[PDB]
Amino acid sequence: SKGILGKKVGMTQIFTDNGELIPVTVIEATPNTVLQVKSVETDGYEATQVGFDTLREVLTNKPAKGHAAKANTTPKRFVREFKGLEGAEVGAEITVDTFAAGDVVDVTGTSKGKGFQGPIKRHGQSRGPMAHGSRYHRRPGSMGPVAANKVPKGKKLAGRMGNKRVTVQNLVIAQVLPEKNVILVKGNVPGAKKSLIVVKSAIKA
Amino acid sequence: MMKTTFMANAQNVDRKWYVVDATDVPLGRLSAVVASVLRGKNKPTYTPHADTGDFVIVVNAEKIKLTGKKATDKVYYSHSLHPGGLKSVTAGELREKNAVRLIEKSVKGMLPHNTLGRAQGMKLKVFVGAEHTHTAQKPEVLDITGL
Amino acid sequence: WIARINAAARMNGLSYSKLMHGLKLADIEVNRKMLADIAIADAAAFTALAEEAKKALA
Amino acid sequence: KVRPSVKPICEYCKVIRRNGRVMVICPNPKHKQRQG
Amino acid sequence: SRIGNKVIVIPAGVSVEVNGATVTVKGPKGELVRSFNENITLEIAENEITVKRPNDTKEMKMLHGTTRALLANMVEGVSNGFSKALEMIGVGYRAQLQGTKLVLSVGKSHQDEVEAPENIKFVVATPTSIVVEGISKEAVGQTAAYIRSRRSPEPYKGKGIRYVGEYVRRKEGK
RNA sequence: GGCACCUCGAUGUCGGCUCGUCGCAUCCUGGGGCUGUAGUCGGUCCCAAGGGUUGGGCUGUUCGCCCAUUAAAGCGGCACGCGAGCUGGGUUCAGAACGUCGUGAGACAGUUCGGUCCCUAUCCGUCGCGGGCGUAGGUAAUUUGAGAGGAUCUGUCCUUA
RNA sequence: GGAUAAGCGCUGAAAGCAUCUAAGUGCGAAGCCCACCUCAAGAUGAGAUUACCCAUUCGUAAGAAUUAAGAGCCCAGAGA
Repeated sequence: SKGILGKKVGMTQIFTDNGELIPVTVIEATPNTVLQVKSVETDGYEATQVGFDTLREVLTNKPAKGHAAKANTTPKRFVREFKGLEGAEVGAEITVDTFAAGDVVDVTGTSKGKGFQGPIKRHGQSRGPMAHGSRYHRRPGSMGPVAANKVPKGKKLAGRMGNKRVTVQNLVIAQVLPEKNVILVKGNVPGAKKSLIVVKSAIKA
Repeated sequence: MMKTTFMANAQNVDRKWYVVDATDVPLGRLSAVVASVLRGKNKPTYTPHADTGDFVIVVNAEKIKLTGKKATDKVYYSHSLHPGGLKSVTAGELREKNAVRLIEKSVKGMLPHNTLGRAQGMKLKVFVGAEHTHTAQKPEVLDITGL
Repeated sequence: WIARINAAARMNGLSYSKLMHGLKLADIEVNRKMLADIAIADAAAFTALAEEAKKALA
Repeated sequence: KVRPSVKPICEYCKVIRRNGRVMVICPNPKHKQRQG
Repeated sequence: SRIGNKVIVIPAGVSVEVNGATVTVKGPKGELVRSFNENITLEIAENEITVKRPNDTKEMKMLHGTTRALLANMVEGVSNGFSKALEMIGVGYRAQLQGTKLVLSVGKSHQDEVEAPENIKFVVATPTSIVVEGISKEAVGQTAAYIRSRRSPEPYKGKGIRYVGEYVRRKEGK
């Protein structure tokens, strides 16, 4: 019910109304390309595995033009899902101007891939003390109590990090100033450079 | 003298199918004898590697004749390996939801805990309110009593 | 031996203890494990010797 | 309120094993003897 | 005992189905239905009821004597249908009628109501004096308990909803 | 405290830093009862371990004290949690000194200055990414969700008045 | 949301009364579970759906070798 098929071009700030300089952002607002409804009977869920991003001939496949089989025309690149649907056509559907889940938008992205990091670097424990003749600094700390001959899991200790999709709740923009090709959003919308920002809304709202 | 024994089964196995049900039957007294048939222990052909694993079918598995307040003080448990891994499915709860592991976990307590025990024990046939499915083969209803 | 013979006895609905009890009640035969070996194809030997035990409890 | 050794306190009291718990029934809000 | 040995007359054609809880009673309220004991040892007689006992231990006889009181509650419950005592004593504790889920006004920043699923048969005589009607004593007493469930009486002055006896033992101070 | 049963061909024994986990005899937040509770603020216990449970000065050292606080400034367990993670202020080298004891050699946890903390991860276990196979064809997309985790806190003011 | 702990209920029964209990019915908590988010069919039970290739050649018994649909090597670069 939210065809938000699109990426950003970056992160900015603009005053909008009564001044009010706001960290501002955008989505490219490409026309939505939604396939058929695919109701609960053949598959117990409800959602749409919506296609997006309009390939040329090279990046396709006979299950991709062969996805223009069981679609009608125009093979695409990306496919997500949206539960909460309206449904118009098997393969490609109606564009940005409709909004049917909420304007505290709970926006979903796929975070910036910063790599393998230090132990603090996103796990956020205290870095060790530097001075006073102690070797110990930049190492996270002990983890195994002595009474078991084990260590536990669960404690975040390291990890190659960044390609982790996040669904942040209630991003705050009002009824969007539209365009043929803009979507105003606010500020630190997650994701990365050239990352699709599709979003369902009002799940805590 | 030496080979007076006989397996007579350890390649030439049998395969038979049994709708086994009573809507309310008590859990232990159903459980150990359906354990006996899923062994094939009642079949006169036992081998420790027999594979007389019966197609033990249950439908309509809503009720145990529940002695005492066992739907209030039966309470199950589990432990995920995350520390402090208590997760408990409890006594009357999930009986009405999914009375499946309400049976076959107890039949895991019945069975010889090995690869054959987990073979037929993980080849049970379990239905809780059904008329089951796939009567393409031939099923046969087994008894009532605890024998 | 005893397990498969109480398997076939239990197929005749007979329990091993009262069967053997009927074997001590029974004839010159207290023969045990060849009587276990009749698990192959012996309704005559198995169920008829079981009937010998039925007229031994009787 | 709580005393495991419940002995009678007011006249015409009542001793119950309510839900397997020996509670105390009186007309006075002062003493309402919880078993424990 | 001295209940189940005694009889309960069923006047005015109560129209009981003897099948199970299917036992239905008839009055000016009409043909209602509550329960049975379990299904068994309930000899529903005619023009009266003589429910038998299967045995006389405190499970056996005593719990159909329970249902001598319960089918008794169907008989005299349907015979008129009634309520309990209910009076909203308070310096501003007023109560009026809003359709059938009606207004009870403590003074909280929420507004209080009354709802009954099948039987109000109702009158606010005044914001002091209220009465409802139900048929089951259980429905009545749980309904008036629902009236208690929004503002209780005090140990200090008259509040809450009156029942004619409480032996208030009203505490003091100053 | 006692006990000498493993540890003398090695069980490194303070306190602290870091990193936590569980228990509840619950410190606050939750509900409820009683009150010698008009309320406001209290006492009191019942159920409750979801979450949270301050920062500094001094004390090497626990305990404890002070300040100012908040929702409160919990108690313990875990090799008085953790030295193949760390420090080394504490006995626990050898010096030197005092006091006191011993003729003396020295000693007396009595004090104090200085005082010698290695390990290039093999397994298991942890964290993150891969290959080989499988899922009765080879594929290529899609998801359900069996299950597993995370997260849960709390003022302040106004209205109701 | 639901199940509730504690607690508070109606009717009731030995015990004609009484009685939140014995059946039978309620209310009721940061507890629990679901619901909020994430990992998720190696969930061997390996799911379910969408499309494509199709059903080849060699005695093929055994297999062997093409090859489709593809997928990949190889190269470029980074949102990684």
